[PDB]
Amino acid sequence: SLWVDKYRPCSLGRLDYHKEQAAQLRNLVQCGDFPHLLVYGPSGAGKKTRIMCILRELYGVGVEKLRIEHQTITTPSKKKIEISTIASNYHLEVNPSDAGNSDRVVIQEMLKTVAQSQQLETNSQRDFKVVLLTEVDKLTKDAQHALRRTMEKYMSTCRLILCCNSTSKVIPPIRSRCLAVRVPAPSIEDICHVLSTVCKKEGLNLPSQLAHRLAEKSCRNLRKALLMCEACRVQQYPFTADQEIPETDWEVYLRETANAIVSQQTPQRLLEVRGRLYELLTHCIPPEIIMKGLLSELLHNCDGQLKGEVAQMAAYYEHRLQLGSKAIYHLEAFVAKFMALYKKFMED
Amino acid sequence: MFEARLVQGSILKKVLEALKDLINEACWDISSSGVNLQSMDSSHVSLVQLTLRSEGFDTYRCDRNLAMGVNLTSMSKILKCAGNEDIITLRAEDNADTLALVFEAPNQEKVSDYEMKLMDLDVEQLGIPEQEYSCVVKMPSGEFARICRDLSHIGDAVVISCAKDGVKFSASGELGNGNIKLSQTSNVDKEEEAVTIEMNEPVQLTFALRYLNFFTKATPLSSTVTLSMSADVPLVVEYKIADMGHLKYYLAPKIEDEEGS
Amino acid sequence: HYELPWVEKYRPVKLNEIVGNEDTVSRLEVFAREGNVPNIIIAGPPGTGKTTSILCLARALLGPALKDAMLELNASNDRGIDVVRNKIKMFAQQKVTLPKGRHKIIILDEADSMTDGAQQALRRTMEIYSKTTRFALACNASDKIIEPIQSRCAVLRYTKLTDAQILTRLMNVIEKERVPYTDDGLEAIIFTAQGDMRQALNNLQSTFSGFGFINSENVFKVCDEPHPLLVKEMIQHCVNANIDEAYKILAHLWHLGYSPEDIIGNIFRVCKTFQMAEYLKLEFIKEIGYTHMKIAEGVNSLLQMAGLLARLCQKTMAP
Amino acid sequence: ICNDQFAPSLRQLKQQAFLLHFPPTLPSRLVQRLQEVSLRQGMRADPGVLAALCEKTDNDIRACINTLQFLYSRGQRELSVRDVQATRVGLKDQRRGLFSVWQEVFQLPRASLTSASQRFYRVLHAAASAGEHEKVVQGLFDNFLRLRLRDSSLGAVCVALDWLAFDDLLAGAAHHSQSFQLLRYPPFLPVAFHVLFASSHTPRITFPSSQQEAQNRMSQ
Amino acid sequence: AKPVPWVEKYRPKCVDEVAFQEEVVAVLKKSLEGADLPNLLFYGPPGTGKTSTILAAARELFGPELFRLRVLELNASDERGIQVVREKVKNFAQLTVSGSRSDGKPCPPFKIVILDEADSMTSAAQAALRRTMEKESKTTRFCLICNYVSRIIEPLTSRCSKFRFKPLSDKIQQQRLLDIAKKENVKISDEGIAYLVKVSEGDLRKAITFLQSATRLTGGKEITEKVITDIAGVIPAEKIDGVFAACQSGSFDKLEAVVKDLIDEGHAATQLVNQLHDVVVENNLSDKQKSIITEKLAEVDKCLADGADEHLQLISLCATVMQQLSQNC
Amino acid sequence: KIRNLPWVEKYRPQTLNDLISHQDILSTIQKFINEDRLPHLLLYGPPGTGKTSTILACAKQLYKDKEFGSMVLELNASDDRGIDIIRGPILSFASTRTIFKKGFKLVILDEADAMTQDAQNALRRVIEKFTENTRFCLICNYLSKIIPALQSRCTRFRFGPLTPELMVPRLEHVVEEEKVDISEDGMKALVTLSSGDMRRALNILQSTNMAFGKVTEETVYTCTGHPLKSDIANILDWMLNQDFTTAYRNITELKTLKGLALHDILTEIHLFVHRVDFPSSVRIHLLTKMADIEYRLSVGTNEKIQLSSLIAAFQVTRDLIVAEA
DNA sequence: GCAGACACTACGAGTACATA
DNA sequence: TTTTTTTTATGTACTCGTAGTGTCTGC
Ligand SMILES: Nc1ncnc2c1ncn2[C@@H]1O[C@H](COP(=O)(O)OP(=O)(O)OP(O)(O)=S)[C@@H](O)[C@H]1O
Ligand SMILES: Nc1ncnc2c1ncn2[C@@H]1O[C@H](COP(=O)(O)OP(=O)(O)OP(O)(O)=S)[C@@H](O)[C@H]1O
Ligand SMILES: Nc1ncnc2c1ncn2[C@@H]1O[C@H](COP(=O)(O)OP(=O)(O)OP(O)(O)=S)[C@@H](O)[C@H]1O
Ligand SMILES: Nc1ncnc2c1ncn2[C@@H]1O[C@H](COP(=O)(O)OP(=O)(O)O)[C@@H](O)[C@H]1O
Ligand SMILES: [Mg+2]
Ligand SMILES: [Mg+2]
Ligand SMILES: [Mg+2]
Repeated sequence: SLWVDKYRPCSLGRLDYHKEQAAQLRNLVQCGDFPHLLVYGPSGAGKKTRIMCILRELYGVGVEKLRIEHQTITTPSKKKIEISTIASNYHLEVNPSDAGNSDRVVIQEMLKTVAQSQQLETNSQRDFKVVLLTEVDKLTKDAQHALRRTMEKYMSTCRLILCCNSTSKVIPPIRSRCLAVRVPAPSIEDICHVLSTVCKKEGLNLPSQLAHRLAEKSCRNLRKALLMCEACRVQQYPFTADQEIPETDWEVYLRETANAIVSQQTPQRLLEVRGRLYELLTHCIPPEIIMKGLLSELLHNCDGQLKGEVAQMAAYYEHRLQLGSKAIYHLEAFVAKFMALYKKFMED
Repeated sequence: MFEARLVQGSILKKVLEALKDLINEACWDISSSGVNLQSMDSSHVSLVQLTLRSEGFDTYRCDRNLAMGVNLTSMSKILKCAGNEDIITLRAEDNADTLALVFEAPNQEKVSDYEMKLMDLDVEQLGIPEQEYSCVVKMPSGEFARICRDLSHIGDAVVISCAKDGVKFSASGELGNGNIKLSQTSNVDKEEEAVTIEMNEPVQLTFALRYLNFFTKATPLSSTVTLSMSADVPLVVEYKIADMGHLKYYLAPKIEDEEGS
Repeated sequence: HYELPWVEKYRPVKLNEIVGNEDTVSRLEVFAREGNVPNIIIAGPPGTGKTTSILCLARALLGPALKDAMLELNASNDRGIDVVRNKIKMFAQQKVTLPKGRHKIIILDEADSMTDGAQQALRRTMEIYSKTTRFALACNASDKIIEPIQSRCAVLRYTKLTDAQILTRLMNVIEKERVPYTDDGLEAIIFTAQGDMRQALNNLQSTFSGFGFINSENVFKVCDEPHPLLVKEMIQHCVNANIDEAYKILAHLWHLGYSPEDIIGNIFRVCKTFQMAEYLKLEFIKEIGYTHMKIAEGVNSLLQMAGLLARLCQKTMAP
Repeated sequence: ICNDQFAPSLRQLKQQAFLLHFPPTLPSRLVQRLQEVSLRQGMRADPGVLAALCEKTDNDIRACINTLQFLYSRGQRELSVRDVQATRVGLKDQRRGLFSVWQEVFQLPRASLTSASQRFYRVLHAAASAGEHEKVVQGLFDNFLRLRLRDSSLGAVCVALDWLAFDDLLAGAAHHSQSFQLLRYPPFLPVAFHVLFASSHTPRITFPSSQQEAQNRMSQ
Repeated sequence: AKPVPWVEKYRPKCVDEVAFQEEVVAVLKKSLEGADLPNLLFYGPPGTGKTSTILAAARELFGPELFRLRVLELNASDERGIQVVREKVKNFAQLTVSGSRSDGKPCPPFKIVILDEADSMTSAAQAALRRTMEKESKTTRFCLICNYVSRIIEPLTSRCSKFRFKPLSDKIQQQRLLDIAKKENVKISDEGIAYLVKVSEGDLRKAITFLQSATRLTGGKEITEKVITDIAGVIPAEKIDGVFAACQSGSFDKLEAVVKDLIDEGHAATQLVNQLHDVVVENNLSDKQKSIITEKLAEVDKCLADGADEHLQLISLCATVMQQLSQNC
Repeated sequence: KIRNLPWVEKYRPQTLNDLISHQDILSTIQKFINEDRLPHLLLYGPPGTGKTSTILACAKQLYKDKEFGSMVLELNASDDRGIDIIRGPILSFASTRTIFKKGFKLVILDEADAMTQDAQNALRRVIEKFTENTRFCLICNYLSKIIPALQSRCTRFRFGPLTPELMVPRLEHVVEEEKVDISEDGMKALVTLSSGDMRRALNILQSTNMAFGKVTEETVYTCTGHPLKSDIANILDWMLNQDFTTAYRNITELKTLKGLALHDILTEIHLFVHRVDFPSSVRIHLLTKMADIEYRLSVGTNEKIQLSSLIAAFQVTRDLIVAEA
C-alpha cells in the first residue's frame, strides 16, 4: 500500500484540513433528510475522502468493505456493454462515463432500477441508499437530462453524491437539484503538515524546505504530493533540502513539445509537433490538459505583449475542441496559429 | 352490463387467428340479437363481417347496446393462452373501459381474469348493400384453401371466373399460367365436398392472393364455404358456423388495364 | 369514366410527338423504325420525357408482343438481390418468338433506387443474354448507377427543355383543348415550369380550371415565381456588400411562408454555382454551413438569417 | 476477376494470388480497332474523332463501341466532331481513385482550361464522384504539410485547419441532431485545398495512416 | 416516520400552493371548474415550478385513484424514441376515458400526457406527435415541458398553448421562504433572507435546498448572512479586488497567479463571471471598455455552457479585461 | 352539444367556405372538385395556415359518411410509412377497386416531408400508374425534404401566411360563438402575436379568456409574456441615448418589473433595427451581434450577461453613429 | 397410430448510409 | 507509379442465417 492509501482518514473528525467543513458536513447528514450533494473542486483536494467520511458518518463501518459488481446493459442499438461498479452493503459507486456516449443507457436502465426499489434490511442499513456518480463532468448532456427525474422522484429512498471537478460541465437542471459542496485544494502549509504527519507516522524526518518544494511542485495536489514524497523517500533515504524530485513523463514531454514549437515555425516542424501530439493523445492524456500544458510552457517563452493573445487563442481552440470530436485538428490549428503569431512578432 | 359465455374456447381462437394478420382492431358491436363485428383491414381493401348469435353462447345478457373497439394483438395474446374445451366469459360494464376475459387453465384448476382497455375510435358505419349476386358457389373450404395455396406459388394476382359450368382460377405469372377449373363434385359419399352453382351470369375478376390466403385461414370454422361474385359488388367469402353464427369476407377487385396494341 | 389530368391524358404515344433533345429522340425514332437497339440508360432532369421515350421506343419496337416481350420494373417493386437472380435472369432466359431486329426489353425505371449488389448482379445477365434481350434504364442521378452498368449501356443524357420546346407542346395541348390564352400567360407558364413539362401542364390545367383564361395575373394567382430567381439577386447583393436590398429580398421570402431550411438550401444552391471569386465562394459556403448548423440545431428565426446575410456582407470587406 | 483490388475482402487473396493488374488500353490500338469496326459496318470516321471518343470514354472499348452503335444508326455515314464532343451521348460517370483525386487537388493541370472556375468545378465533381469521403479527408490531412508550401506565414495552413474543423463540426452536428442535410458542405473540403495548395510541382502523395494508427494505439 | 428533504415535502399538492405563476395557475384553476383545457407548453428557467404545477393540476383533476388511468408521464429518464411515440403514446391517446372519482368531485373527460423534458426528444419523434395531438384531442390532452422552446419544433409550438414560467420575484420567493421557515421552527434574520433571495436568483428549489442545508448546519439556531455566504459559494470581494488590481497592474504573471489561486480554491467559473459582470457594470469605466468586456463575458459564459475548460476561459477573460484596463493607462 | 375541446379543434373549417385567406387556391380546388378534375395535390406552407383542414374539407365534400372509410386512406407521421408500406397497404389501396360505390379514391399523406427518400422514390410510379383510380395529396411544411420527382408529379399550392386583415372575421366568429368580451386592441394584439397562424391566435385567445376573462391588449401581453411596443421603444431609446450603467439599470428594472424574456426582446429589437435608418456598416455589426446573442441563449447560459451584451452591441455603435454625422 | 423428413415463414443478427 | 481498420447516436432498409412448425411418408 502506498502513502496515498495507507494514511487516508476514515471519519470526519480525522481530517487534517477543512475541519470547519468537516463539522458542517457532519451536522448536515446527521438527520438523514439531506439533499443530493455535488462535491466539486480541483483534483487531489480530498473530495473522495470526504465523501467516504460522509458515508461512514451515515452508515456503519461496513462502507469500507467494497466489491466489484459487473453489469451488462443493452443499448438501443442492441450492443451489450459491460460496466463495473464499486459496491457495498449500503451504497453503490458507478462511473457511467466508462460507457462513453452510451452513458445515458446507464442512467435510464441501471440507475433507475436502483432508485425504484427499496432496501432489504432497514435496521442495519438506514432508510435510504446512496449512489456515488463519479466524474459527472464527463457525462453527456443526454445522461444529465436522464438524471434529473430520477433524482427528483426517488430522493427519499435513494440519495446521490455526484462528484466532479468543474460545475460548468454540469447542466443547470442538475445543479438546481443538488447542494453544491466546494472542496478547495489544501494550501502549502496544509500539504506540509500532511507530509510531516505522514513522515512522522512512518518514523522518518522531513525538512520544511523539502516539504515546501513538494507542495510547490505538486500544484496543490495532495495525491501527487504524497506520491512524490514517497518516491523521494525511495530514491534517496537521507532527505536533503535540495533533493531532486522525480517528475511525470507526459509533463516533461509536453515541455519538450512546446520547446519544439517555439524553436522553429515551419510546416515541417508543424508535422513533427503533430506527431508529438499524437504521441500524447495515444497515451490517453486528455486534450484539455495537453492544451493547458502547452499554454503554461509557451507563455514562458513569449514577450509581455503577446501572452494575452496566446491565451485567447488557446481558449478559443479549446472551446472548438470541446465542440468537435477530433482533438488533433484543433490542437494543430492552435499550434499553427501560435506559429504564425510568433513568426509575425519575431520578424517585426 | 354485457356478459357473453363461449361454451368452448376453440372457435374464438380460430376467429382471432383468422383475422390476426388482417384486422387492425376489433369492433364488437353488442346488441340483444348477438355480437356483430364490421371492420376493415389496414389497407382498406378487405372487410370482415362476423355475426355471432345469442343462442350459441352459454349465457348471454345485454341490457344496453355497446360498441367495444379493442386492439387485436392484445386479444390475440390473451386468446393464445386459452383452452379449446373450457368456458370463456366475456364481461363488460356500462361505463367502464375493462373488457374482461375470464377462463380456466389447461390444467383446469385455477381461474384467469385478463382485462383489456377499450379504444375510443369513432368509426362511421359501413353500409353493407346486401344485394343479389350474379354468382353463388357452394364449395368445400379445404379445397378452396388448397387451390389458393397452389396458386400462390405461381403468381400474385389471380383471375377467378364463374359461369354455368363452375368456378375457374387462373394465375398468369412468371413461371407461366395455371388454370384450375372445378365443377359438379357432389357425387361423393361426403356432403361437405360438393360444388354447387346457383346463379347465371358469368363474371371474371382479379384479386390479390394474400387476402384470399388470409381469408382461407377460417377453414376449421366451416366445412362448406360460399363464394358470391358479381360485376359490381365485391367478392364475398361466407363461412357458416354450425350453431354460433357466420363470417363474411369482402374483397375488392384489382384495377386491370387492357393493352392498347 | 373519369377524365385524366393533362399530364397523363396528353402523354405522347409516338416518338415524334416528344419535344426536346432532337438528336437523341430522332435516333430513337430511327431505332424504333429499324431495330437492333443497344442497351440504353437515359439520365436527366425530372419531367424531361425519359420514361415517355423508353415506353414509346419499347411499344414501337414490339407492337402486339408488348405484354409477353417486355418486363417493366419500378421502385415500387422489390427489385432486390433476389429479383435480379430469379426474375430478371429468368426473363432474359425466357424464349419469346419475335421478328428480326427485335428483342425482349427489360425496362428498369428509376435505377437509382437499386442497391449496389443488385447492379453488380445485373452485369453478367446483361452481358450474356444480349443476343435475345435488351435493357432500357431511366434515371435522374447518373452517379447512382455504377460504372460497369454505364459501360454496358449507351448513356444518353437529356438536358432541360427550352422555352420554345415547352411552348410547342403547350400550343399542341391548347389547340387540342381549346384553351383561350394570351402571350404573357404562356410566358408566365414557361417561367413557372422551369424546364419541366409536368409542371407546365399542371400549371396550365390549374389556371384553366380555376379561371378559364391564361394571362399573367391568372397564372400568378395560383402558381408561384421560383425561389432561386430571387435568391440569385440577394446573393448578388451580398457580394456587393449591400445589406439593405439583401434583407429586402430575405424579408420578401420570409413573408411568403418559406421555412429557413428551404431559404438556406436555395442560398447554398445559388452560392455553389455563383460567378464570383473562388476563395470568397468558399468563405460564403463555410458561413452558410455554420448558419445551417444553427438552423438544424433548433434556432431558426429571421434574426439568424439576417445575421447570415450580415456575415456574408462582412466576408466581402475583410480580405 | 475484379474491378477494385483494394477491397477489404480480397487482401488475404492478394498475399496468395498471381496478381495481374490491367493497364488502360493503348489509344492507337483502340482507334485502329474502332476504325476496322466502322469499315466493317460501312461507316466513315477520321482517326481524330475516334481519338476524341477514346479520350471521352477513358479508353473503354465497350463504351466506345456502344457509343458508335448509337451514333451511327443508318441516317448518316460520316461521324462529326461535335457529335462526339457533345455531352448528350457517350459520357459516363467514372469512379476516380483516391490518388487521382489527391493528384488533382495538390497539382495544377499542365498547360480553354486555364480558368479557375473550371478547375474549381472539376475538382469538386471529382471529389464528389470518387466516394469514400473520410479517406479523402484523412489523405488531405496527412499530405498537405509535406508539400513545398509557398505560404511562409502559415495562413493557408491555418485556414485549411479551420476547414478541417468545419468538416468535423458538420459531421458531429449531423450525427447528433440527425440532420444529414448538413452533409452537402464537407464535399467542399477537397476543393478548398485546391484553392490553397495548388502547385505546378510533382508532389509525392502517400496513403493516410496516422489517424488509424493513433486510433489503434489509443484503443490498445 | 422517515425524514424527507424539503424540496419534496413542500412540493405543491394543489394548484393554490404554486407561487407567482399567476396566468398558468389561473388557467388551470379555470380548467378545474370545467373549462376547456387546451394543450400546454410550459417553458422557462429551472426551479420555477413547471413539473409541480402540472402534477398539482393532475392531482386536483383526477384525484388519487385516477392518476394511473388518466395520466401518462414520460420524461428523459425513460426511452422516448420514434417507436415510443408511434406505439405507446398513440395507443394511450386512443384509449377510452373511463373511471370516475369516488369522493364525488367532478372529473374531466380527457386524459393527460405529460411529456416532461421535451428538449431531449428528436425532431422525428416530435413530428410523430402532431396528428396524435390533433386527432385524439377529444379524449386526451398534452403538456410538453421544456427549458428551451427553440428545441421544440414549430408545429408542436403551434399546437400547444405556450406558457413561460418567469423567475420568481424577491417578494414572492421571500414570502414562501419565510412561510417554510415558520413551518419548520427555524429563525432566519432579515439580512440572511435578503442574501438568500439574492443568491437563489429566482430558483425556488435552490432556495429551499439552501434553507434546509443552513437549518441542518446550524442545528436550528439563528441563520445569519455568514452561513448563507459560506454555503452559497459566493466569492469574497477581496478576491475580485485582487483580480482587478492584477488586471490594472498590466503584468501577466500576477494575472496567472490570481487565476491559479481562484482555480485552486475551487470557485465555480459561473460565479466568477457573475461577480465580475456586476463589478464591471457597477464601476466608473468607459462605455467602450464596458462594452468589450461584457461582450467577452457573454462569450466566456457561452463557452463555459458548452463544457470548455474553466482555467483557459478565465485566463482569456482576464487577459481581455487586463488589455482594456491597461489601454487607458 | 357542448364538448370539452381546445378551440383549435372545436372550431375547425369543416367546409371550404370556412377558411379565410387563400381564396384563389380554394376556388381552383372547388372547381377541380365540381368538374371531377382533381389532380395529385402538393400543399406546402408555414404551420397553422389550413392545409390539413383544406384536405379534410375536400375529402368530406367528395365522399359521404356511409363510404368515407373505403375511399380515403389518410396516413401521417404518427403512422409507419416505410417502403414496405408503400409496397404494401398503399399499393394495394391504389391498385384495387372500391367496395361499396364506384368512384375515385384519395390517399392523403400528411407530413410528407417526414417520409424517407426510399418511400418517396417508391411513390412515383404508384402516383403515375394509378392516376385514373386514385389521387394523392402530399402536404408538407418544408418543400426541400420532398424529392423533385414528387414535386413534378403533384401540382403545388403555397398556403402562405394568413394576412391579419383576413384573420379578423374568423376570430370574430369564434368570439361570438364563445361569448368573449374583446376590445379592438385585443384583436389587434391577437393578430399581431399570431403572425400568420390561426392555431396560435386561437390558443392565445383561449388562454387569455381562461386566465383573465377579458381579452384586451394588456391581458394578451400579460398572458403571453410578450413585451409591448412601448417597452421595446424605451429599451432602444435607453440603449442609444445614455451610458452603459444607466441603460443597464433601466432595462434591468423594466425586465424585473414586467417579467420579460430576452428572446422576444431580441426579436423586436431586430425588427426595429431595420426601420431605424442606420448606416450600412452599423447595421451589419448590429445584426451579427444580435444573431450571436440569440445563438448564445439556446443553452444553459446566464441571461443577465446576455442582456449586458445586448446593451454592449449598441453602446459600441453610439459614438460611431454620432461621429458619422 | 407415431417417428422421421420436407419446406414454410417469423425472427435474430450483421452492415451501410443518411447531401447536391 | 504510393492501402487498415473501430469509434460517431437514431432510423431505415437490405441481406442472410437460424429455428419452431404445419404437413407429408411410411410400417
Ligand atoms: N419531351 C416531352 N414531350 C412531351 N410531353 C412531355 C415531355 N416530357 C414530359 N412530358 C409530359 O410529362 C409527362 C411525364 O413525363 P415522364 O417521361 O414521366 O417524365 P420523366 O422524364 O420520366 O421524369 P422523371 O425523372 O421520371 S419524374 C408525360 O406523360 C408527358 O405528358
Ligand atoms: N412556483 C412554485 N411554488 C411553490 N414551490 C415551488 C415553485 N417552484 C418550485 N417550487 C419548489 O421547488 C421544487 C422544484 O420544482 P419543479 O417543479 O421540479 O421545478 P421545475 O420547473 O421542474 O424545474 P426544471 O426545469 O424541471 S430543472 C418543487 O418541488 C417545490 O418544492
Ligand atoms: N384558414 C383557416 N381558417 C380557419 N381556421 C384555420 C385556418 N388555418 C388554421 N386554422 C385553425 O388551425 C387549426 C389547424 O390548422 P391546420 O389544418 O393544422 O393547418 P396547417 O397549415 O395544415 O398546419 P400544419 O402545417 O400541418 S402544423 C384549424 O382546425 C383551425 O382551428
Ligand atoms: N484530511 C486529509 N488528511 C490526510 N490525507 C488526505 C486528507 N484528505 C485527502 N487526503 C489524501 O489526499 C488524496 C486526495 O485524493 P481524493 O481523496 O481521491 O480526492 P480527489 O477525488 O479530489 O482526488 C487522497 O489520496 C488522500 O489519501
Ligand atoms: Mg419516369
Ligand atoms: Mg421538471
Ligand atoms: Mg396539419
